[PDB]
Amino acid sequence: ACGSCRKKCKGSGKCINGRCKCY
Repeated sequence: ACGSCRKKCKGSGKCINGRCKCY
């Protein structure tokens, strides 16, 4: 469950707690 969190964070990202944070 992320919602294109990888594209939003184009590359290595994180999608948890309903929050998409990038690395």
